Amino acid sequence: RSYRFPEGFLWGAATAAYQIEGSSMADGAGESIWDRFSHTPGNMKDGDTGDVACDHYNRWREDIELMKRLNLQAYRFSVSWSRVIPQGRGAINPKGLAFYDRLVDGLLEAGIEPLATLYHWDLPAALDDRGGWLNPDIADWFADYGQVLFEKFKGRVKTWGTINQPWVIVDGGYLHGALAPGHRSAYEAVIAGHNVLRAHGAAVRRFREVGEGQIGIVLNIEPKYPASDKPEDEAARRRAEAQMNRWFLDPLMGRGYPEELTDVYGAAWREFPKEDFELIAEPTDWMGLNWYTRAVPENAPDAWPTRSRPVRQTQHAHTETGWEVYPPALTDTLVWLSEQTGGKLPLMVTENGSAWYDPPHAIDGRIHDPMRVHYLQTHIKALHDAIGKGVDLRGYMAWSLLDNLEWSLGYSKRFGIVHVNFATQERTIKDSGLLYAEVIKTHGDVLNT
Amino acid sequence: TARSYRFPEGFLWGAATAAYQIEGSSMADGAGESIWDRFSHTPGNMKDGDTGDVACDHYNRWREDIELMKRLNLQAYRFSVSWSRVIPQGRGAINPKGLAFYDRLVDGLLEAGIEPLATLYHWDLPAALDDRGGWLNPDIADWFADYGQVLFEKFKGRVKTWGTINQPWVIVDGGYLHGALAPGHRSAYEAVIAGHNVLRAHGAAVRRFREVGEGQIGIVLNIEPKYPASDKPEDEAARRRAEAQMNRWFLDPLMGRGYPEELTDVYGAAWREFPKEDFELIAEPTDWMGLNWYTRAVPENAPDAWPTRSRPVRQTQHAHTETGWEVYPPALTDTLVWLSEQTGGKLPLMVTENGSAWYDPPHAIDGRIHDPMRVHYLQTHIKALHDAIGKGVDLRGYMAWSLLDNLEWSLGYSKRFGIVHVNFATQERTIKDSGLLYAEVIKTHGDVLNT
Ligand SMILES: OC[C@H]1O[C@@H](O)[C@H](O)[C@@H](O)[C@@H]1O
Ligand SMILES: OC[C@H]1O[C@@H](O)[C@H](O)[C@@H](O)[C@@H]1O
Repeated sequence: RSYRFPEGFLWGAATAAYQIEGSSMADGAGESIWDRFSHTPGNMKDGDTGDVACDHYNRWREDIELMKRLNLQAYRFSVSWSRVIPQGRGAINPKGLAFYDRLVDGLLEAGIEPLATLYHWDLPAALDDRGGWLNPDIADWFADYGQVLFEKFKGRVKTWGTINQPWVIVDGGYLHGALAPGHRSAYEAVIAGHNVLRAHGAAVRRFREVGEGQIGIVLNIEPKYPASDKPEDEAARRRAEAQMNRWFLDPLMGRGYPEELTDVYGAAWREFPKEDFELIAEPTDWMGLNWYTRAVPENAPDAWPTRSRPVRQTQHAHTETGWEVYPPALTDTLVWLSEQTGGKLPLMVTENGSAWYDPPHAIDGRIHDPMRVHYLQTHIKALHDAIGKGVDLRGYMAWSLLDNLEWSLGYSKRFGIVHVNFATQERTIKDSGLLYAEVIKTHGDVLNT
Repeated sequence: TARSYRFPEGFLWGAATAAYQIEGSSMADGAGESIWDRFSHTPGNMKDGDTGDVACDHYNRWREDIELMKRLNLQAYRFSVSWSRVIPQGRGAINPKGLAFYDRLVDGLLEAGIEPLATLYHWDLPAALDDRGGWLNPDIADWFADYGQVLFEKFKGRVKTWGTINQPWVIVDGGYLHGALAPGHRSAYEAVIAGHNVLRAHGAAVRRFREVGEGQIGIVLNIEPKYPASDKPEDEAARRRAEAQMNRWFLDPLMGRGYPEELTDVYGAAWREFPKEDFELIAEPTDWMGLNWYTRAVPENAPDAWPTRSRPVRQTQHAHTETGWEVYPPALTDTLVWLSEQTGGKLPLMVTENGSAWYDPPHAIDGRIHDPMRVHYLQTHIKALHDAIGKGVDLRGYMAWSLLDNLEWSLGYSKRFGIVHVNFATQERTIKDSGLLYAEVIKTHGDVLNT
């Protein structure tokens, strides 16, 4: 078997602003929802915050050198809205925007394609105080913010993501409250999901007016497999699938919301103006897939609101975040996504990776992470399998370039292919990163044998 | 001591309720969704899954309840208006059917000889405004003033005593700091901002009342006095933090004293400085002030008890109500003296809520409800009011919380504060022994308490 990838297939690594940057008040940056959330007791594992993180705002030069050592062809990163427009709407902060301006120039100088994400979960607190994703005006606030970046980086950043993972934003931030802004309401979740979709479409429209390049959304899909042949379990599987995988994809594709959501959300479900769905389905140029695992849901009448719960798949390895390792499901998901998007929408895996225990410091200058290595090589082979089945896949970004703050789980969950000692800020390339650099250099051939 | 309890001329006796706790009919006649409609229909938030969807069915049954007021000899009825009934989206269109309910209620009260005492806000923000940030959005002061105007004009000459905000501390401490009440946020950052905007909204409503209203307007504060747990300095510092956060946070800015210095210690990095013009707005002169009072606390140091780092020491020497609150009537006298001092002695006060929760059976027994501890609480706390008047406090009335057993917010129907029992299975009302005594207190203007 040859694992050589297609001509032009793009290899990179990914991060997010709050998870790596630190410097939360630097250069006139505004407060974000995560600045508040992480400083509230009880919310974060071990009381961890992103105040320092990987100190990447100050260490970006060294990190670009690391990218070159890994042979990266692209770097996927998010822009902190609060840095650029501290009050969310109104005055631009030139100092905060300058950080991204120098970063982007550094990447281009290194021969690395900059892939920017507008929103990776760090709403400015000033907009949260005005209702955040619950305020329908956020579509316009978000389009205006996007315009700042589309214009500033015109001709430099050519591949743009609007929203990273609408499901986590809404399920975590509004439905269950495990993530900022920490609300727990089905009523709110329904509305916030709708405004996230509208903001995406408004940003795409603004991009057509002023931008240059290709724009799209980034979704996470967690494929749902049958727990049994019982009808009540199939219904549970459908509910879980509708709420997690189809909630955003169907309206993006012009199919309206899944019918199952009226069952899942009950009296919290709402209907919206027709014109909203035209906005939401504004044509995009590509779509990103964030992918990590599958689930096997069974009926669970007390598991609000989907009334489903995953059955632990004890036959397989599980990561430190408790996610099953099952590479065939990545191939299956790419195939499904290709079917659902009509097969003519270019796809990229914009995040894939795995968390395993690593010590807090390098040992003899190394970090040996054989299960992360195994996950990496088996999932990249699964990608190649998907390409062989007609999926128009154009790139792969490893989550993550660096160990970082895994949101409410804190620094306890390491996804980096490069280790960060959070005490010293020393970076150490892990064995997974060493392998990945060779996958890129050989364009996959290293996996043959 | 030979003690007598006749009250001053014109001292006003009544009972109090709040819209969400009694009305039911949450979607009737064009009413808009409120934050409590959402909160109560979210699993885990309410004891037993109780909601206000029906409550005491007062939206339908209000005429019966007015007859009950008459049997109690009430001179006044303190009630709240549901914002989202009157202005379903919080701003914009006024709902005439929703406003008509309060219109008929006010006329019914006047015809019965009962003074209507209306509260603009008793915790039921329209959900359309919560979706725009609710008390975190500075524009809420203006939205609230516009809502006030609708009522000030509609009831001009009929409702003459007005309350703006019922208990800022409960709204913010419960709704934004700890999340136990709607809208269920848990953030010191948000609590600091919400408290400031609740104050600004009060000030804006008073300014609007000066322009379009007729009568007397004021805010209603809850105070829970904090007493020393020990002689340890760490416990006195804890007492000061608890007292600043609960009792002075709102009162000091209302009186032009700024925020308590202790709040920088309690809220730390969540604390914010605000523009001077805001404090001008907050301190807009009022005509009267309401005190909601139930109990005291004896705080000790508790480093893990966020954010005040204090916790109450159980006072096992005294009775406690079903809500776990100590029964200690001298602290009512003490608080009224303190509040009089801390308002300069020139602001008329009324006790706008006072009362107690005790177990009652779910149905009347031979047409009665015998509630001797609620009777005890009532008569000893009314005496304590009289003691405060004797110390020079300008107290002008007393409203019993509550006219009716009702939905005790997130504690549900399990905590009964009524002087009238409600059988929630049948909607039958039965005046309790506490209500029967109260009726005689009013009739005798206190004299019954002598014997
Ligand atoms: O949970 C692991 C990762 O999941 C991804 O979808 C998110 O975009 C990352 O921010 C996150 O760290
Ligand atoms: O908790 C007992 C009572 O406290 C009062 O201060 C509130 O205004 C009522 O709504 C509540 O039922």
